Amino acid sequence: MGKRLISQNRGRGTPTYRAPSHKYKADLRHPRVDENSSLRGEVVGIEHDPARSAPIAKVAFENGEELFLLASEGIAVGNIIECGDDAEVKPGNIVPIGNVPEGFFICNVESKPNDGGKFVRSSGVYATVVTHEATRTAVSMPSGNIKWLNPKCRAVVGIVAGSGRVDRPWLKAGKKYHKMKTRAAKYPRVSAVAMNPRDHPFGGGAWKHPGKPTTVSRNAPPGRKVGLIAARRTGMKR
RNA sequence: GGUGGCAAUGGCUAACCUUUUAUCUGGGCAGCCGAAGCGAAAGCAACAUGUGCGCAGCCUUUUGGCGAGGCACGACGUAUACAAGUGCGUGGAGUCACCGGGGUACGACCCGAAGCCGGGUGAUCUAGGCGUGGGCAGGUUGAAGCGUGGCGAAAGCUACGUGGAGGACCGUAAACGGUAUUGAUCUGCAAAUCAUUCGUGUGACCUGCGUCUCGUAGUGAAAUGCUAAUCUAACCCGGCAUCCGCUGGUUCCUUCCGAAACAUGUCGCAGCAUGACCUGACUUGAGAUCGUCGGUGGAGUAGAGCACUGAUUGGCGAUUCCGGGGAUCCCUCGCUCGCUUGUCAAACUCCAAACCCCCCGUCAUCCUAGAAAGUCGGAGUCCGGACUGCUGGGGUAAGCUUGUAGUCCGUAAGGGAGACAACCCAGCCCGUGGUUAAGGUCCCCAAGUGUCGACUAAGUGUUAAUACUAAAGGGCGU
RNA sequence: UGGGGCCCCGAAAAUUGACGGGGCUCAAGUCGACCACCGAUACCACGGAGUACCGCAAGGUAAUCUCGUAGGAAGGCGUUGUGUUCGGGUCGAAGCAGGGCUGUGAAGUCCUGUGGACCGUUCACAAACGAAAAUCCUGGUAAUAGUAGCAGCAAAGCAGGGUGAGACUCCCUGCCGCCGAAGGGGCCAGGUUUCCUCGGCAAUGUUCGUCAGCCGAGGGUUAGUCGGUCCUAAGACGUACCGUAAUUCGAGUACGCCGAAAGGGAAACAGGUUAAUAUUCCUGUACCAUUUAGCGUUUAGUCUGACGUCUCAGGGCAAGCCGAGCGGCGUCGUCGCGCCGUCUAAGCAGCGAACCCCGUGGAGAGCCGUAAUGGCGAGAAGCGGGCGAAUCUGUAAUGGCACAAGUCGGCUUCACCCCGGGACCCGUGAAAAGGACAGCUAAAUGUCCGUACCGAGAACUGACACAGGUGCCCCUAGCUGAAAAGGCUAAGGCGUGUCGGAGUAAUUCAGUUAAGGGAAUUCGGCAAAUUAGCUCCGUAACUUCGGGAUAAGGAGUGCCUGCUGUGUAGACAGCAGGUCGCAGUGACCAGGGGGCUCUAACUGUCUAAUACCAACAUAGGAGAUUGCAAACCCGUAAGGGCUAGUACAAUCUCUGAAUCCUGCUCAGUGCAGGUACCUGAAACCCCGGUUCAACGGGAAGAAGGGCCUGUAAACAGCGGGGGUAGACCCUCUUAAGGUAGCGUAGUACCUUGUCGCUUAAUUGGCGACUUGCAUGAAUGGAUCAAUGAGAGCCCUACUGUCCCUAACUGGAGUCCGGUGAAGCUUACAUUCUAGUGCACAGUCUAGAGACCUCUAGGGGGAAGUGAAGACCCCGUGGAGCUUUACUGCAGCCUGUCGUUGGGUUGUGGUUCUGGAUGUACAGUGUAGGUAGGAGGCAUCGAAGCGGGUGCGCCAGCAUUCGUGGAGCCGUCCUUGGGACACUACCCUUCCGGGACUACGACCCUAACUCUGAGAAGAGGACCCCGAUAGGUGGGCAGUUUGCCUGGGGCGGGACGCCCUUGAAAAGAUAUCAAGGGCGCGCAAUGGUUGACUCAAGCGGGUCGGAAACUCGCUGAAGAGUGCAAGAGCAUAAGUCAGCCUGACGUUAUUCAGCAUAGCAGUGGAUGACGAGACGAAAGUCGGCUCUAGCGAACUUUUGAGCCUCCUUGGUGGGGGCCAAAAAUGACAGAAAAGUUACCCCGGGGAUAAUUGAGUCGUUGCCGGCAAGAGUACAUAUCGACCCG
Ligand SMILES: [Mg+2]
Ligand SMILES: [Mg+2]
Ligand SMILES: [Mg+2]
Ligand SMILES: [Mg+2]
Ligand SMILES: [Mg+2]
Ligand SMILES: [Mg+2]
Ligand SMILES: [Mg+2]
Ligand SMILES: [Mg+2]
Ligand SMILES: [Mg+2]
Ligand SMILES: [Mg+2]
Ligand SMILES: [Mg+2]
Ligand SMILES: [Mg+2]
Ligand SMILES: [Mg+2]
Ligand SMILES: [Mg+2]
Ligand SMILES: [Mg+2]
Ligand SMILES: [Mg+2]
Ligand SMILES: [Mg+2]
Ligand SMILES: [Mg+2]
Ligand SMILES: [Mg+2]
Ligand SMILES: [Mg+2]
Ligand SMILES: [Mg+2]
Ligand SMILES: [Mg+2]
Ligand SMILES: [Mg+2]
Ligand SMILES: [Mg+2]
Ligand SMILES: [Mg+2]
Ligand SMILES: [Mg+2]
Repeated sequence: MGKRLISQNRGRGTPTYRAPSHKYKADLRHPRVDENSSLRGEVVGIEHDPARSAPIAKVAFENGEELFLLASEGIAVGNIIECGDDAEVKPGNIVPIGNVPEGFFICNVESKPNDGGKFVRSSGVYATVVTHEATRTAVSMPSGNIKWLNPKCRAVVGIVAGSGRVDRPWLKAGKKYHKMKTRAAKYPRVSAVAMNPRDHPFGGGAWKHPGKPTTVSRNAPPGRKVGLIAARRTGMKR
């Protein structure tokens, strides 16, 4: 048995591949609201979240419990939020996507109703509402695809803050090193062709070349799906 | 196999009971072998002596007769399914022990690896992640930003001051590392240290304590590195007394006999099986041939020769061709056919030995104190080598390689060769006397400064064979 | 002139030397003869032992008996014990040491010395039964040897006086020394009594020892305030729930509980006391909690605990320094200086700098500030008040001091405390207990554990009193100086980094200096030297504009006298004059510099113990998957990682900064999509079969495959030649045929390629050309500033690297005292030369030398020692790794069955009605299936017609809605495809097809799934799950990968069969020996009878040409006989004709394969039984004249007939006997690919590199004959061919 790969080591969950959970501030989710309820609340502070490298907002609600929230751009300390079914459309509120007009930008969209939000969450991303049929609504995801969501889904209006995070090049191994200390990723990563034939399917030889084609089928067993997994095309555009 | 009990009306009991302490006495007929074989099976089912040769033994006129066991026939059972031939079987000897040998399975005469698998131990070292603390003498450069001021018509250009950035610079024997001396030491201070010279030294930094990740698994800025002096799969115990055709060892005396290093088969070539060769016992009972001479037969090697098959040298006469030279093919004329000259043959032979082989007769040797033949037990051996012949085959040759006949070393003393595995004499129980073999006789060294007739003038030579000893050519040297 | 004997020339090898040596000349040589003697265990004689065979024994015979390894056989000796017979011993058993006798021997017995209690023997039987060897095991003990070591990084001791049996080593004083930012002080972990006193010195201490961390006896650790205890971090553990065949096993969830002697934290200081304990005991002065009692009260929600890296201002203070007075000590040749001291805790009371808050204030064509950033009508400056620090002042103030002084000022201040500002982050830099806000007074309580000493060049760890490591973890005075560097000294600790004396060789470790030359040394400037601080001047090519840069290259520097400037000060900067030395950073410390190339962008990482690099990483570039109940992965499952995440994300790959760029190919392999068509398992369905099944076919058809399309920043590829100033038309184009670039390269074999610069001279360095064995574009191309313990070459300075060595210094060595090992060893040994020998001898053979012992010295030899070779081969030995090797297993994709329900309809029969619907040659009738080949119905209901009523031929049986008011049977059969009549329609059919079923699609919710505490929401009979069938599948596992071989490999097959030679005149006989062939063909190319003679020549005939057919002659074979070679054949074994199929079924021996002499199957020669062909008959025929053309067991199939399946009989289906076919060519018969330089083990000189030995083809050097050239002349000179 030539040694397992890095992906299977991540599978086991050894301490080298586990996220340092105790650093993260808090989990981000929408307020839990019963049927036919509408709770409000005004921002108390704007705070930095080390799990995403973007700001988050602290909001104190009328019942008493405060929650961190995914901060859309423009959110300022003092503004009140009106999450609920009867909310109007403004930058900051949380409203169903069924009664959001076409052309408006949204973020922190849910998959099924009352999930808290799963799509459109990294820095500066956003999605759009395209069409409103009776049973579904099509939103263009930041990847570039059309998704058909339930009309009774919740999403904050605006775009996620922190836009432009990747216009600043690293230009050092040290800065990227410092980012990786608060993530589960491993840094730095050895290249496969420089290993031994025990360690990887590509290792070995008197000179460093893959030897076999890099594209691998989708049916390859675990421990072999390394390279271009089931690629449809390769190369740049000529 | 040696020795015993019982014996076709066969031999022996097993577990167990009687045990009265393991003994022992008497029971125990279940069962096993023998008594009928043949055939896949269904099935079928034989001589309780018909003939001859004849050993031992007995009788006898010492020649013959009877003649158990032995051998050779004849007859019969069954299978081959049609027949005919043949196979196996048939005229009653087995069974149970004790003392031995051998085969097979088990640790299997004793020791000798790397490995494979099961369950457990380890992150005090080291590798990486996380928690919480500590550390980095002293200097250098001078980014952005800010103030004042010059050149300008706007845009703009520019000097000085302040400021203190950077995986920046220099540098401690603080700390971490480990270039070169290929220095010191190399049974050391040390199972990796020391001296000088060196690299980083505000960061992808060094580090204390705590905590987590581990064996087909972990960790790795990736060398197959590290995981407790162990890592191309750790360590402890168990399977395990693993296994090997491969290496080492295997303990007292004498006596009789005494090999093979070869053929065939083999995933066979460092192994094994069967045969040849050695040894022990038994059965049978009269011939055998290691040798000589004569004869009936087999030769196709040496030598020799051209009569066949292939080559081969000139002269002569013609092929009026099949042919090359320069319009009557003007005419030259090689290949070819005959007579004569000069050479050949391992796959040529009109011829043809000496050795050698089968058989008959004779002599000679062995033999009833057991020829030839047969049956059973135990093996070793299948790495060989050398000398004299075969102009042996191959090769330039070889103390080369591969054959063959004889004899040797292996396993062979003693005598002689300077020493000499296998060259000459000799095949050897112990002691004494005697004469010889090989070889020698100036001294070393036992016995000849021996005899007869010549040669050599070079210290040539003073060297049976021999893996140890020089050639062609020349000499008015003798 | 020829033929002979001996000798001479031809004739050269390496340590000195081989007739065996001395020597030998009418011989001590050679040739031909001869005589005498010596000389074995041979041969003769005598005596003796054993053996073989015979004999009843006595004994007899042996010229025809006496060697021996592997090995076979026979008889005996010994050790311990059992059964049995007979004994010995305190008047001395066993055992041990040495002797006498017996036996061929194993061995027995006796004697003497020792010893002090047990030991034998006859006949038999047993075994934990006999040792010289195993790099054997355990114990004891040699030589080496009184030897190495007791030096290298810290060279330390001397005098006087004691103690004591004994003094270099133990104690006191004086001098002389070592560390002094560690060798001093404080303490973690660790140790565990090492701590103190007394008494000892056998061992321990690298020597001695009266000493001791050693040995013996005794003694020593005191806490409300110092720690633990308490809180929580990473992260563990327990109980429950669930999983697992099961647990002591497994993730998650709930509830608990632990985890820091360096994180948070309620509270104590000074002095004294002991031999060893002290914020712990004692004196004094304090402080903090919990409970009880009394006297009152919340604000109860906030603050604090509570937080990163860098940088800076302000304040304070321990340490430090200076001046004056006072008290001691030192020096005193002269002077009057130098050092020590001049002290004082917590607690309590008081004060408060910055920031911040409040009341006034009214500032702009601008004012107020900071080291700096800055502030301002959203209210500056200024003026008031409030909250608010370290530290400071008083008291505590009487304790300690030689009760000796004990008084004052000043400067500075880190590395410590307080307070505030700024910058940076694709880094954001802990939590909880506790505390504050309502407490005051009084008494009582404050349990438990640790406390000695070390904390390291002697108390820990590495086996040690170990030059390593843990701990340099935290602290440290004066001068020089930037400094905690280096040097010199305090306090403190030591003369123990535990051997001394003596002073004299070589050699050795580490240093100092060196004339003249200056890399000439060497693979290579390795090693060593040069330079070196600070100030000023000056500074190149190139460049990513940041740099290069301390570039390069120059000048100054001491001491004394007097000053100036900045500053609150500490201090810093500058000047003028004088002056000394060879030298002024005077010692310590402290860069040599420059130029041209290759390579990697840079800082970083790496084989702990031979590799610090060009390798790895990196920022930058590109590609791929995935919309989250996702992609990727772990688990048997329960459940999880990524993930407190969401496409500016995670995961998976290639390339490797910047700059200029990145061409052509989709044939191969891989990947993705399409699946028109072909192939494609099981279940269900249909047919046949089976009294039921097994079983055989058909239909249908999932995934996958074929086929098609796309894809190269997917793995990869980018070719020949010959025409043409090496072009370009053609090619060879099995997809295309190298674009920019670079080019003798880190790639170029030829090769030291050609030319230029660099040297007197260059297999070099650089530049240019370049036909590139075998360059080339993210298998990245080219170039590149800065960086480099990277790799080459050149210049300058410098030097003992060198010419060529010399003197000196310290440590060893040499000599003396003490202590005190280890490793090679069969034995002997004073050697040298040659030979011989397993061909590399101190021991053998022949010579030559050598009196013995000891010391020093370097290493010639002992194929010196260390070690079961790492190189090569072998083993039906291993391991890891790779793949389109052989066989499998996980993972994934898909069909079917279960979980699994209710409807919408399209499917098909299943199943059910209205008519026998049934009807062509029609019909009066509709074949009321078929059919008793026909006899009952009918105004008591039967007809012709309608759109037409079952239906069909708009006919007509039924009586239906009628319509006329007869269709009757048919023996008028519409004389029939079927000819027809009611109680029969049992059945072409009709087919609401309702009905259970299986398919394709759609809908619903109640199962089920996800989310939520739950209401509920979202999906939904799908998915997950259990089982089964097919695919893909080096992800993983178990194995195989042969042998021969002038080593293995490569080549080949001498790996099965047949012929000739080798092969030596019977038979046998090897090599990778020579010549070769076969793995077939034929219904005639076979059998038999009959008739004939073939090849080649000569003579004749018409173009029938020297190429045809025919006639005559010669013709033993010169032809033919299927195929190699050899053999055979003439009234034939050849050619042709006639008739035929013996190219037959069954069966026994013998021969060779495989001499002699075992071994399949299988073939070839004789026969036997049964049938034939040809021929008058004899006879011939078991294929093709003879010798090649082929394969076991097991398994399947086929042929004839039988035997058989478990209590009996039958059916279907199996099993068996005999023969034929299907193949194992590695051919006496495995289902079978590579690599290892990361390798491991067991053996081999049974087998290779090269040291040796043998040979000499080749190589080096000569000779013989002389052909010829040399103007004539072979030989002044050169020398052919051939020969040695
Ligand atoms: Mg692999
Ligand atoms: Mg028959
Ligand atoms: Mg400046
Ligand atoms: Mg440095
Ligand atoms: Mg074991
Ligand atoms: Mg001859
Ligand atoms: Mg053998
Ligand atoms: Mg001989
Ligand atoms: Mg012999
Ligand atoms: Mg001899
Ligand atoms: Mg023997
Ligand atoms: Mg012994
Ligand atoms: Mg000092
Ligand atoms: Mg001592
Ligand atoms: Mg605790
Ligand atoms: Mg000394
Ligand atoms: Mg680098
Ligand atoms: Mg790389
Ligand atoms: Mg390309
Ligand atoms: Mg050079
Ligand atoms: Mg073998
Ligand atoms: Mg494998
Ligand atoms: Mg196995
Ligand atoms: Mg071989
Ligand atoms: Mg490697
Ligand atoms: Mg080995």
